[PDB]
Amino acid sequence: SALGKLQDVVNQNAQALNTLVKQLSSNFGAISSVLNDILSRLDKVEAEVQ
Amino acid sequence: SFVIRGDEVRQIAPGQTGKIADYNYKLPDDFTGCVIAWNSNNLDSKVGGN
Repeated sequence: SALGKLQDVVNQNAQALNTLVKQLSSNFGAISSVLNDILSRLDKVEAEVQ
Repeated sequence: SFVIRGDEVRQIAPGQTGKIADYNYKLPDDFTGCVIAWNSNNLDSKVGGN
């Protein structure tokens, strides 16, 4: 527990980089978060909106 | 310039799919322009069918 200042710097960079990856699973209001799922399910002019 | 039945006019638009759109006359996604249509039954129909 003495080395908490270095462990904190390891943990913050790992927790930021995992949060960046989990944001790929998010919809942001799109019909799906999987990019090929949109393109397989929707007509090309609407797929560009999603 | 061309002739079609009144039901088919909806296919004359950018990003459409259908028999007229895909096998007779296709418009691009960046189409900058106007689509003008009018009834021609008086010129283009004939007795027993034209």
